[PDB]
Amino acid sequence: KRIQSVPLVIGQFLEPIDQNTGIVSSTTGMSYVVRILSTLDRELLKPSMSVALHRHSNALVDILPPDSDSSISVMGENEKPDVTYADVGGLDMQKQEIREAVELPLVQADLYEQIGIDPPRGVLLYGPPGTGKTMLVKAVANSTKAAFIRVNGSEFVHKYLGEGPRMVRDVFRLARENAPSIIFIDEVDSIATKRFDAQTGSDREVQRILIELLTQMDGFDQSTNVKVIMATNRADTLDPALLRPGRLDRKIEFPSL
Amino acid sequence: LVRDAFALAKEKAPTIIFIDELDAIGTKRFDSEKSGDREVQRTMLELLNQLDGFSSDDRVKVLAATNRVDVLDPALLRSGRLDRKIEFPLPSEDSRAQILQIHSRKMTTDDDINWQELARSTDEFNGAQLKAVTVEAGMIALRNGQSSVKHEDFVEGISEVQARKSKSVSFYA
Amino acid sequence: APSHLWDIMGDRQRLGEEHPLQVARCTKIIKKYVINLKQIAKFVVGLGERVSPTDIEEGMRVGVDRSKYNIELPLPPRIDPSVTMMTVEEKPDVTYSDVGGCKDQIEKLREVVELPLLSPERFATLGIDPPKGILLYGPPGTGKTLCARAVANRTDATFIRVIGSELVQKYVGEGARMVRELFEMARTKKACIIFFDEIDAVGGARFDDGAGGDNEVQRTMLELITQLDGFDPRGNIKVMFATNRPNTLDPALLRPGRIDRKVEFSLPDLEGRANIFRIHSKSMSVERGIRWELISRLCPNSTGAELRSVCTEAGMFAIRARRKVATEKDFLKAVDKVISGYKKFSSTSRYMQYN
Amino acid sequence: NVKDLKASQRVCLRSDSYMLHKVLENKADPLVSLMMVEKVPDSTYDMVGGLTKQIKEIKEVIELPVKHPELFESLGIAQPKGVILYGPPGTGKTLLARAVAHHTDCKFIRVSGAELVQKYIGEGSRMVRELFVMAREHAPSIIFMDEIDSIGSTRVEGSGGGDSEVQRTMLELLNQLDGFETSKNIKIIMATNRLDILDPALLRPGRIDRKIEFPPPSVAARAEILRIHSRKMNLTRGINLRKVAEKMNGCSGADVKGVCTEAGMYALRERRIHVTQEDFELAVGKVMNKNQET
Amino acid sequence: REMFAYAKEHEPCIIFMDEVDAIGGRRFSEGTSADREIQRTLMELLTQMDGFDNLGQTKIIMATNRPDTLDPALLRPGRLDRKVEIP
Amino acid sequence: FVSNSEILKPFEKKQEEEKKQLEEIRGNPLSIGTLEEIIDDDHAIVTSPTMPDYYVSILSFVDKELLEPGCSVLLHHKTMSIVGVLQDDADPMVSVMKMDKSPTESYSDIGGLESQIQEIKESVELPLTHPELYEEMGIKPPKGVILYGAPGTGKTLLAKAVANQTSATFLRIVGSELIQKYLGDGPRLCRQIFKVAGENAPSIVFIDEIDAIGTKRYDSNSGGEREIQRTMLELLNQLDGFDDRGDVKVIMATNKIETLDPALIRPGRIDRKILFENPDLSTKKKILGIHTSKMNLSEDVNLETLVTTKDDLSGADIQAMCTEAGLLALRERRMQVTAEDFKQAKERVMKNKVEENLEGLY
Repeated sequence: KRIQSVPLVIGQFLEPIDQNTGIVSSTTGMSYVVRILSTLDRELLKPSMSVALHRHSNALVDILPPDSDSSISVMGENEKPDVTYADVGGLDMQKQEIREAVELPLVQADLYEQIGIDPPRGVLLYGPPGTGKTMLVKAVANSTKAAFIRVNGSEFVHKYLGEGPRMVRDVFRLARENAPSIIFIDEVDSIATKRFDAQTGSDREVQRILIELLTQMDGFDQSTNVKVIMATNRADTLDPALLRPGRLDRKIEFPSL
Repeated sequence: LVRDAFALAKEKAPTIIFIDELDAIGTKRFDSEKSGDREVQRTMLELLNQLDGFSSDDRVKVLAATNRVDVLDPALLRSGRLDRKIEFPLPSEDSRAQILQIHSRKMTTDDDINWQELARSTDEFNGAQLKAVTVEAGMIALRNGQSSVKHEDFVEGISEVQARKSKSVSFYA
Repeated sequence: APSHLWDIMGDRQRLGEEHPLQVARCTKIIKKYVINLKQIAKFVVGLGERVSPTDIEEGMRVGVDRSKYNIELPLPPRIDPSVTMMTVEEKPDVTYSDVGGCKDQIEKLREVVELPLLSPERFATLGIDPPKGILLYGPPGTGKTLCARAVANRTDATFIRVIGSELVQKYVGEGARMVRELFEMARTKKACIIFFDEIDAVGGARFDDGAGGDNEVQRTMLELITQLDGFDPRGNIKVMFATNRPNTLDPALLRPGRIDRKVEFSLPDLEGRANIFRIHSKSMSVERGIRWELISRLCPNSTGAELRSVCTEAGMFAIRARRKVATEKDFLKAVDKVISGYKKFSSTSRYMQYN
Repeated sequence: NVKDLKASQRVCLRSDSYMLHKVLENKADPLVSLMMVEKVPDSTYDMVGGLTKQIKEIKEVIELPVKHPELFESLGIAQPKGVILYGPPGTGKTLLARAVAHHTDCKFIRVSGAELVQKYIGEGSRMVRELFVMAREHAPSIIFMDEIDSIGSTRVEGSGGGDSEVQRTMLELLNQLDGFETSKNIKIIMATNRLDILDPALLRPGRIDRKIEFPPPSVAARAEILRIHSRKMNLTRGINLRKVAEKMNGCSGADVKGVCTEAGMYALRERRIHVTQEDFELAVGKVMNKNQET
Repeated sequence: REMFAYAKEHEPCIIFMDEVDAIGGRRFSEGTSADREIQRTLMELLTQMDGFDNLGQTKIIMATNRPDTLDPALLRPGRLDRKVEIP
Repeated sequence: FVSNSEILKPFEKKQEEEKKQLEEIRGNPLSIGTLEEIIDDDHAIVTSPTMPDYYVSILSFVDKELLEPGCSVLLHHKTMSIVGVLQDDADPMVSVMKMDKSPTESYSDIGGLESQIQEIKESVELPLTHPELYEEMGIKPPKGVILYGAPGTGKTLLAKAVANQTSATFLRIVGSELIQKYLGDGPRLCRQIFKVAGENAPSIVFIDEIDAIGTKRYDSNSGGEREIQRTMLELLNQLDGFDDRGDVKVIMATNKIETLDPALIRPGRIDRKILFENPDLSTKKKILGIHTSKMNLSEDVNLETLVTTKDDLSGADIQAMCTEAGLLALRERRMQVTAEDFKQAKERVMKNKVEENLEGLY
């Protein structure tokens, strides 16, 4: 186990195949199928778990802890509780429905099981840009006092090609270890999902993000302990397929005029 | 391309930048539907920032040639970029007599043709339309087998299609 | 069978490392050569063993070794476009004698195109300039494209047929590169012929205030005019502009200096339409003693497209009308059929001269 | 050997000798950009109340010849191609098309308007007809387009760009499917509001032989909906089913479904497992305000 | 994001914008005409001047010809606070 | 024994000795790529899907005529040399080409139109089935026929029965697919339609029901007025600028051809024009017997009585009543359709399916 030592490569697990054998995908973009080290175990890892690999042979080394560094949120809140929720008035009608779909399921999860109502996993906020959102998410995150992840919608794309789909996965993996986690996406209307016709043939950047956004929602969150909040502008900037049941059923519009 | 054009223009000071058909790039880009913006003005912003930026000091100058002034960006005309706006209308009467004589220096004639007479037979013709008359005058002598271009070659060329003259049939009644 | 002979010489051309060269375009020439790869990587190199110092030019693809970069063999530039390779045809079926009529639409084209190519020293005595471009529009249905192929047969050189919709690509700005693809072969291949078809979809100013998506097409001509007559008068071959709508074109494109000879097709008269049936009389089946001048006289003025339809449909009456060959009676039935019967609507001829 | 290997099969490739090692898995069911393939949905006839009158019509037209192909063959007639319905907005017809593939063991496949025009070399126009061919590969299933329609959310309420183009195209492509096995059984179910939006060529016979009008839900129609669609959970039977239906004015199948979501939202504030008529009264007044707004 | 890296380092800094009609565009979906990186660049101004990053020590001076071409959401308060009229 | 030793023995010996060299050549991972251009010096340039740039020579197992820009070749791993050309198998790329598995729709079902049926057969099926008639005559065969008439006259089934007996390649294209959303892809599609169809067999290009570029009402795929001139004139150049030996036939049909640009027709290529009208009482008796041939009818149903009740009906309206009468008997599960089903069928067709035209005169 200690032959590997310092020169290690960061890998990612994909799917189990054979006993003590698994497929891995490193940050270099080249996927390899190697054998699992005897000191490791298939039950001690996760399908999305990141692992270590050798420099040349790229053999499996060790299972990293369920903490993904990546970028953006990294660890967690830093100096966030600078304000309270009383600084924004008139939204008490709108903020009441937000606390029920965000703060309520993160406290008592048996209220939805006994009553038998499926709490919305995703949250979209409509309305003209520059009215709501903004300080609202900060007020909810400060009153909850739990894990909070704010990832900008335009930051998912990286200069490297295959880094796009891996940065999206690392955001949801941070919500796996910490149950009271809130994932916020600022300006989700940039990449959106497929963005109507994205001309995928000429640009692959969308297909890598398109597959992950649909897979991460259905693949995770079954425990209903993690909620997703996205910040958009209007409905014409998003794919209406998101409103289909099974992924995101929630619709919130700003009370304009 | 334009950004590096002024970068190399700073190395050699006595340089002159020429732009052909300025109407190719310009617009305010409005009265449309959503996307389709900046399909033009991406390059125009280079001419805005560079000419008003560190460039255009002493010997750095840009001469922008275009077709018509009806369609362009009024923001392009400024005392910091294009100063002199000069109209170049059609040639005058006696001016066309000197133009026709210059294009004939490579031809062969008897020098018996009055050039002031051919200029008076031409009313408001383009400069290229003047040189095009000498082209047809040479083709007429080839069909008739003449060893030199005579007076009737330029006269028959006007009757043919050159400038504002088109006839597919005699049609006299 | 041919693979056995090539395996003998394949020892030096395979085992050894020669061909595995990385091709890239050279940028700066210091007489150190700065060359940028296809992966966007810049490096410095120099000449080779058999490489000549005068062969390397600015803006040329130069293959270099992948391990230790060095100049080995030069390559012709502009290797990216694959589109213009299929635009060149060979041996068109339409001959020079296929164009009927004694009128002036024949002799005027051969003197400004075929004459300087066959006898370049004829006009050199007078010291004149042969017309670079020509003008052929005419009404739809006169077989204008047939006259363009008749010139390529007598020329016996490279012919290029360009579709007006081919210049417009699926990206904005790619059409500008499509223009230089045509003029690059003019300097590479001398004494060739280029032909544009349906330029109305391209030309015209169309200004600004319209739908707003029209600014992409108007830049194709501004790229085409620049490549034709620019700051540097670079040109060799003849350029042919053709379309069915001369009125919708650019009023600058309709003025000389890019074009000198201007020929517009017209409908043949009683003497003209007679030769249309004479060139078709050698074909099909013509009964002895039939005068074709009476058939073209009963037919009104119409384009050559409807004139050739008389001889084609005349053979169709040999089945239903119970006839052996085409007789005079079947010709009179074609007058009320090929002409009078097919008028109705959707018949162009002279209908649309403008828009 | 090569007999056990076919296309779209993920295998292993050795790094040293560069040869075949083993077989990993096959290709996933979803393909291209967006692929919706669902077999045996959860929508049934007992889960949709009040439409039984319209269920018997689509059962003897769509469902009947699919399960018994020997009927129309003995009668000498041909199976109708398309079926389209129209009515007020907020239709519950989505569950009707899902219930057809349930009993017929077919699949439920939707075509997205963005799947028609994409970026490909030579396949750009194929993607319009690709999902028509892809639906033929696995099962007859159902061709159902709900994607492009005017409920008021999108502009140009008179027509659409990607609506009449794909709907009219797939009707004329059945000539190849006509006469070939497991093909002609494929039908097309459409949806719309007004008949003036469609082209006059669609109103002519030979393409859509049956046009069923969808009436708006009435008081008696919402009675069976309130006891099925409105209750997904454990509730009290003390409330009146016909009294709540009278309080809802102009509520379609979509507005009544929203009552189920808001039925317990007012109970979440007090955190109680008992849901009385106090919450249902506040749910009806909340839905009616969103309908009258704008 | 490379520009705002110096904002947190040197506090007395001001970002000049000279004749910029571009990055404040609109362009939602016509098919996007391959704007994929530009649409994110438009959103970059909707993040640094919006989210929890420290502000107030770095002033944004933006200059444009016609504000109607720019995104109306960018002109609203919360990003550009002061509109200076230069008649 | 003697003959096999001087023929099969020397040939099989050279084949076994040759394949021993194929291991060092056709072995290895065998990367592929796209051919760029060739040269008389036997060299080419190939770009793999990883987008490299390589310039190598031309090896065996390939011909100079087989090399074309835009094709697929086979490279080498170590030496990176072209092994040979790889032809595209499993159909010519796009499979929606309507290869016509031939359901065999005969002329007996379209019967009653025989006055206008023999019109298209002589200008389409006759030169394909009996080419010696036009070749020995000397006239050039027409490239197709244009169809015009009211909906329901059987213009769709007329061209379907022609391609059945010819046993050749035939295409069916919807007129609404000529225009796409992206600008410039409209004329690019029309180039690939006639290119692939002309390479394999004397095919026929049939585009039915052309609404292209009129009454737009299209928000998504509308390209303005520039898509109008590029897409339409691209089809005109395929019948003019595109050279062909006469094996490509183009037949266009729709409800109204007046909205289309008449310059696109160019009737020097198409010398045949077929119109359509409503059938009389004598023709409807033959059409009614076609649909009722396989249908089981009762003894109280008269064929001449149903035709007499028909007023201002087309060929599609006759089948509509035969289909509606079959659905009524299907609900009650009756083998022989009674007379009561035809009474309720004619009332539903004349009400909804049959709408009064806007002609209105008289």
